[PDB]
Amino acid sequence: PHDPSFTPTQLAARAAYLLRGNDLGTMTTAAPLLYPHMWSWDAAFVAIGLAPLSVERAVVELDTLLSAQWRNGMIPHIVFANGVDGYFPGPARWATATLADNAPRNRLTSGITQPPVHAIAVQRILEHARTRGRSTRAVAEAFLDRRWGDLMRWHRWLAECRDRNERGRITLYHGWESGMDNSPRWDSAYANVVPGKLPEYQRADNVIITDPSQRPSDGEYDRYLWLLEEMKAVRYDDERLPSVMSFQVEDVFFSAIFSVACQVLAEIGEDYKRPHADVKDLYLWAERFRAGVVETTDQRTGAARDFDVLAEKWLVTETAAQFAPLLCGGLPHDRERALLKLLEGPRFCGHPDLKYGLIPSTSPVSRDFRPREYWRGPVWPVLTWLFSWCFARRGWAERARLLRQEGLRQASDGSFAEYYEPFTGEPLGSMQQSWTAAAVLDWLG
Amino acid sequence: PHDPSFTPTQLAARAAYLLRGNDLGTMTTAAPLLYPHMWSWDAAFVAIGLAPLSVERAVVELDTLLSAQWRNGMIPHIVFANGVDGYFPGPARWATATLADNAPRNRLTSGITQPPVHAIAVQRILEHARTRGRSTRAVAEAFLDRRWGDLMRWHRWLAECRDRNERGRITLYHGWESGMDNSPRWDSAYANVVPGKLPEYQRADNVIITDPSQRPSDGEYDRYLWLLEEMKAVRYDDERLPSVMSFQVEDVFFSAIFSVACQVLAEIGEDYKRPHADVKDLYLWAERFRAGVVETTDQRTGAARDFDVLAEKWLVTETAAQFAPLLCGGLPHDRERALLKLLEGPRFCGHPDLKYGLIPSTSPVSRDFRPREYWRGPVWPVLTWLFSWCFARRGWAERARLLRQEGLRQASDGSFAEYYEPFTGEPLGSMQQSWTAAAVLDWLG
Amino acid sequence: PHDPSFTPTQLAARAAYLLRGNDLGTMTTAAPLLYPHMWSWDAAFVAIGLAPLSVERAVVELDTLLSAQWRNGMIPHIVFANGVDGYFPGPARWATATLADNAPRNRLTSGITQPPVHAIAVQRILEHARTRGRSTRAVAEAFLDRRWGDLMRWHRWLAECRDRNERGRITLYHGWESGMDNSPRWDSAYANVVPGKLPEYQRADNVIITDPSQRPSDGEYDRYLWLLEEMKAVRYDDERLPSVMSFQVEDVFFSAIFSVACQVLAEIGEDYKRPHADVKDLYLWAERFRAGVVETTDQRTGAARDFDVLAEKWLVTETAAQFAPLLCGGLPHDRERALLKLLEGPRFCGHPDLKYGLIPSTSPVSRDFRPREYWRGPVWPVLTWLFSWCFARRGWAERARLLRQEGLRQASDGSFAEYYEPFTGEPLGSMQQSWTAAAVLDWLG
Amino acid sequence: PHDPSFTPTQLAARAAYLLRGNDLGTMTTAAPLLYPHMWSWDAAFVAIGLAPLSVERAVVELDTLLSAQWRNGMIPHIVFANGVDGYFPGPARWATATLADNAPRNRLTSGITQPPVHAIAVQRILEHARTRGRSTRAVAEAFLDRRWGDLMRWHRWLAECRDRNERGRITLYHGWESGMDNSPRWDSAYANVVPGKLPEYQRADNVIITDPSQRPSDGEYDRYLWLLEEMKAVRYDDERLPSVMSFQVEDVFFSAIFSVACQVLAEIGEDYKRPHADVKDLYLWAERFRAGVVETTDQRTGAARDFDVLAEKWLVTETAAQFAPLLCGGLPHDRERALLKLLEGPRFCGHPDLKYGLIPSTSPVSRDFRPREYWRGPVWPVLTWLFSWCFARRGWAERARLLRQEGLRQASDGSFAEYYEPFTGEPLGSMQQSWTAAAVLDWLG
Repeated sequence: PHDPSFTPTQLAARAAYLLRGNDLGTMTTAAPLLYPHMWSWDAAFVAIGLAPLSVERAVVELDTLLSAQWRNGMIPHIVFANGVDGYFPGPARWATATLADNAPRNRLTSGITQPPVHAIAVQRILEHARTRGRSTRAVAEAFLDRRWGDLMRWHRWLAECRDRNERGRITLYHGWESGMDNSPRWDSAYANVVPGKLPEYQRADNVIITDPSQRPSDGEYDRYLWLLEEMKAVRYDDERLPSVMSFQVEDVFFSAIFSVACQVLAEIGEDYKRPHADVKDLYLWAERFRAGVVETTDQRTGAARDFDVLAEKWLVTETAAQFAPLLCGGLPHDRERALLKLLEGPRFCGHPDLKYGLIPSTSPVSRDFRPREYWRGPVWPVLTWLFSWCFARRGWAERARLLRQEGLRQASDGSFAEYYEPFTGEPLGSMQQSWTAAAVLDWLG
Repeated sequence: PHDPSFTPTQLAARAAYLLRGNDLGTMTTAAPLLYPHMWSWDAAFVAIGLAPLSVERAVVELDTLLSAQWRNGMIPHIVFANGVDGYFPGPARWATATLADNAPRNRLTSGITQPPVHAIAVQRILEHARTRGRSTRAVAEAFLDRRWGDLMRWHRWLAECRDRNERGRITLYHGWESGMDNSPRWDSAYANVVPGKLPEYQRADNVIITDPSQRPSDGEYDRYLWLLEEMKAVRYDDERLPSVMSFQVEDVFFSAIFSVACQVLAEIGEDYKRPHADVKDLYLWAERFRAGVVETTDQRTGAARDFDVLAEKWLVTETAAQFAPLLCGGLPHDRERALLKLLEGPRFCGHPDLKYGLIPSTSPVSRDFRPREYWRGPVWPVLTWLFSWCFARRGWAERARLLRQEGLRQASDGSFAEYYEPFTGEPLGSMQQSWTAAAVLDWLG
Repeated sequence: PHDPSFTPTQLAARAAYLLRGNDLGTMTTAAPLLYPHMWSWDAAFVAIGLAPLSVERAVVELDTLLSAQWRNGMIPHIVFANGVDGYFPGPARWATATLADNAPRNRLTSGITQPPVHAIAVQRILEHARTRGRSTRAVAEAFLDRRWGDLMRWHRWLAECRDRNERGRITLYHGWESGMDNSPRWDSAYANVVPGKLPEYQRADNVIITDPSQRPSDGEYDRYLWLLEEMKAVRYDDERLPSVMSFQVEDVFFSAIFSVACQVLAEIGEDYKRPHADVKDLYLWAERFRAGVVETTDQRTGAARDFDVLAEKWLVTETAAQFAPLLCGGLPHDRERALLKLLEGPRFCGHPDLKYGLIPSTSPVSRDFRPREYWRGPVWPVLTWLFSWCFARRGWAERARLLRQEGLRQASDGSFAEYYEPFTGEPLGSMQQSWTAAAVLDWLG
Repeated sequence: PHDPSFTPTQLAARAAYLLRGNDLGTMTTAAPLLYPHMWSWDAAFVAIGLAPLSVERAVVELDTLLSAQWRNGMIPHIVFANGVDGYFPGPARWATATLADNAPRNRLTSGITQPPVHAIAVQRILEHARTRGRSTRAVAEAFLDRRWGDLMRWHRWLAECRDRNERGRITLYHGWESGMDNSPRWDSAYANVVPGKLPEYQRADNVIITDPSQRPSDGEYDRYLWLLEEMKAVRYDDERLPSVMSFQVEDVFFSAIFSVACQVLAEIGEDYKRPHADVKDLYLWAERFRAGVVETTDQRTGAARDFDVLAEKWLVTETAAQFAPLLCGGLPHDRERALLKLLEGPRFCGHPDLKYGLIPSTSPVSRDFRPREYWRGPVWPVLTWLFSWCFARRGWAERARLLRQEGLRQASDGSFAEYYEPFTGEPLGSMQQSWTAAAVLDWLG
């Protein structure tokens, strides 16, 4: 009672206990009840969390996700578990099995995508496997043999179909594809989404998380579900989405993640003697999306802007996505120093009221800030992990260390919360969130 | 490859991952394949290993075991999982559901018992729960309310039915009840077991562990299975076993564990205001079995002897069971110093060829020693844990620390082996043995 | 900023750095400025803290202390550093070199004693040395050869000269001898000390600790210095002190430490083949002082009382010394359970306002409690260490572990404070106190 | 006995204990007896090791070194301790106090230089200080105010006086200036050093390290001492050395360290608002020396070569200095991949007989390899630390982590050896070497 925190070994043990408890067999749910299916960028982080425990099972997680990849290369953001209820929109609402020519056979999936963090998970699996000896290296190398082509098709689909004009930024047709559902980034684009006759429905998410301050509103869900109707009406056809979708944004954070993932996968390709044409393409996309991210940036602070394709307007908001260029590099030296000063100062990690020195999803000084409300304020362990790993890859060893130290202190309550209140540290969202346990497992070493 | 060992956090994580992987829902198998059911003293150690992870689930493990308790108080040594094959002798061979008047309804179990380590697990659960706050203490205290009477009936059955002459030692009717199946302790008693017409059978254990040097022989299994026929013939009736069983031994290690468990449970009873008559009975049995253990001891070395009830002979062997009096106390000061010198010297932990400073199941200098063969030599993590915990309770803080340190070094390969070769450290028996993971989880803290 | 605490490795490093920094060469000061000499109790703890760093230097610390032993066996509580001032009363005020027939040659010392924790340090040195191999064992064994007789003379002087009536309690002639200078324990005895013509003096301690709330009062110092005058008047003659001293108390905490120390030293004597007559005397004294401690205890609560020899009155106070019997054993079962309830309850470790679950030097509910004032309330790491070590020796592994855990949490600020405010955790007294660093070093392992 | 290794907390404690024990007051000796003075490179590492213990004392170490800076900016490689003998060549042999116009007043020093690792120490001090709060930041900032000009003069002297032709490489006039005294790197240049009438001398180093296999030969010492005679003949005059010195080499490893140090110091200059002209000069030198290092490299393997200025010949050897470009960056992508293959392959860290996955000072497959002989083969913790820190700065987090992990495993014997035998792990050179303790302290965090 005097201190409810766990020791590092207790916390590592509890994190692994959680991850195995969320394992259905060949896929791990993103949470026990709120997200009782496989999500795409959660599955990448689950593979990272499993890599210290079982390289074999980490590989199985990515194999299961890639078995659900669409014919055109798209990795969908949900792979539904057989016979599992409690989540809306479920398979019947997406109707991809009926409508989508490119949907997989004998997997049920959603019809939209999510960020390409998967190459980062492959790198972590390979790094663990190389420390474990010959039969474990064999498992990881066989996975590359089996799935290199699928990973290439995934990156190629993003580069060719969501960057049709070769601008070096990824277009999204749903805010859910950003992974930051209700981020202030998307409010002005969502204001221009006007539902027609929306088939009636009842939410499931707020039966599980009943505190309305922690989840998006009914009005937001109506817009989320209407965008599904627009996609269904064109049978999820990539060629038709630009003509019909009421939501078309370039997501600069997704773009920077893609730049990093292309560079990571290219290095893997060189190391494991994959086809040279693939490696060349990966390095070309890495630089294209780095340049595309940098082109969005504020001339004074270096902050990255999203772009509303329909309104033809830069989207200026004060969220963690502004720090996209720190992930992929490319800023002039002087502007990157400015951007780091913004990150470390009183609008973000240096805000005086924060319990931990961590990055809030929205700046506490922004008028959009809401300290409990999903992506409008709370501190997300998954983002702490991504920033710390990317910062270490920039060579910023001490910055990465500080994020990991603060992230472990926050996570030491053992709640493995989805997100945390930035001022009080109260755990929010789902407890026992898989990618929060995965962050801890990767950090503790 | 240069060092295949895991860090403490990696090892804690892997141990917890294992324990959750062996969880069928409400019972944890003793191993994945070799022991694919609940065993009684493994279940106690599983509860100890779960206590740092989930006090609720640790309590469930003991509830499941106690739901299989026999009408007369006996906790049987196996609770079979529904529909699970691969282990022999299974429920059909025991026939307790058909034959045994005292067997439980709607659980399938074996018809023999195992050591009463369960009170130790209850103590560890209570100690964890008191560090975790009010609702967790409530869970552990509700378990006491629900199961105190069952635990008393278990201890009472041992004291009244397996110590009918109030000698302060527990009589066994099968070597499997000692937990040390093929220990040299039992060879001379087993030589006086002569099977009649033994119904034919085929072993399952050595389909999984195929190296014949690691498991008991066919001849030993024939005697193990014949004792079952003798029990079935009298329908497992406690009153008839002395008249018919070809194997009747007083087990001094089981007796010392019972002395400790009675003292532990009595202290729990005082702390949680259980009935005074129960606490009195528990302290009386604690002293009775302490005295019964001491009465067996060698006048020079203090080593404890088992007793063959049929032959009316002391059984003098050089195994770890000799150190029974160190667990429960009671030796005169000079003889306990002698016994510690035997433990620490070249016949046991001080043997010059041992890889780790740990207690071999049989002395390496004994003619009975076999370095691979189950209880005839190998080092068992479960015994390391029991000795270390009991030594700490004696006040021997440094001795307990040394066993824990050496036990963690041995376990750092992450195999969670059932037992280890004493000279090479090669993992033997089943890998991913639940009570080895539980030892590690309890130690690492 | 966000977390001013140190990691275990940083804290262990800083603790060792401190201890080496307070080393004058062959003696370690108790603190850098407040206590710029060798104190007897502190030197034993310093040796414990040095044992994980250098067995050789740990031995040197005890050799230096024992080289200052008086001719009659008394270990004096201060061994002054050559040429060092800044402490009062210094050697000119004691005048033991000119007056005390039993004072050592070529060392300046005080003329009173302090608790015999030294045997505990010898045990910790031996335990470390046995893990370090042959050459290091040889160092520790040579120390035993060289100093066993001096240790016997120390224990024999306490037993024969400070327990002249064989009551099994140690008589003190100065509250400084208790180690707890201004403890409420001694108030009613000090109330009967009426100074005569007291040679003038200026305090030095409160030039260093200037906050008057943290140190004894001027009136208290006048009594401390008056007792020195009474001892000087009879030339520190043991046979004359009972006739002249205005302060004569039996210290039950000192008595319990002596019981423990005799038992510890007797076990060392058996293990290292010291003379049987010495070992027998040590076991006799251990039992005599265990019994003397038990004789002081309240028959309901077990709380131990001091005794005012002049007033022939039990001293009933609410301080940590009440728990003396927990250190040495001997209480009836029911009485010890009651005393443990008192320790863990709302008058001591369970008090709801304490920052840490640690033992305050005076109960916060006592009218005598002062949260800043030396031994009248603050939490002392040296006592946390002594209780935790003695509790582990009793077999109370979890109680010992909780004290160590809370003590490390309190110490993680790296101040190595002499004592801490019980509610706020503010560091008080001298910073960089050697026995606080020593406790941390021994704990972290 | 069974495991002579220390735990992380024990090792950190012992490392700090060592560093304080080698402290003379305001300077730390490089080792207790072999190197009983302040060395320049070692003093930077000592400051790194002191930074987690005391930012104030870490600053003092660099202040003492910089107080011995020559008038022209040169930091000499030895600052002698007052009155200390036991080292040769001592100050009487150098005669810099009488001959060297640029030598400092009130400090005795050598007359040659050593690598500019000092900026790296300043960065580590600042990083620690920023985690410690206001008063500690003020200490580190006051040091920057006081010493920024001296650090600039040090870098400017290297850039202008040891790179007179603006080739981006540092010229050495003594192999002692490289830090790698008997490296195979310098053999062909030393072969052209023919001593004249050399004033007689007796070595002191091999009175302390008596094993001749671990130290340079007598013939090598004659060349080392002859070079001193040549420098003394021209009164250590910078402008005259090119005309007279028989040894003139461009040291690519020293050059790469200088590039890194300039970049590090430039970033500090920006963060702490130092003059823009200084920051610009630092970035210019960082690029100049990065380019000079790259110009030495094999166009297939990336391996860096030294250059013999007198012979006008690239020096092709198989030592750890070949990996200079990995420290500073600048290689084309394909060439750096080749150089990393060389580092990780069977000629260096991948050699199958190495006990640890660490960088030997000379390749074990080189005909020059000698496994015991100083820089001709052994593994040096100081280099492990420098490579791991520079690798982390490159963004190679896992490579840096593997070096730290293996370095800690090697160091866990607690010898703090100067270097280790690459196959057996035997500690060699001086024990209690300060920069080995410093590496351990920085690593353990």
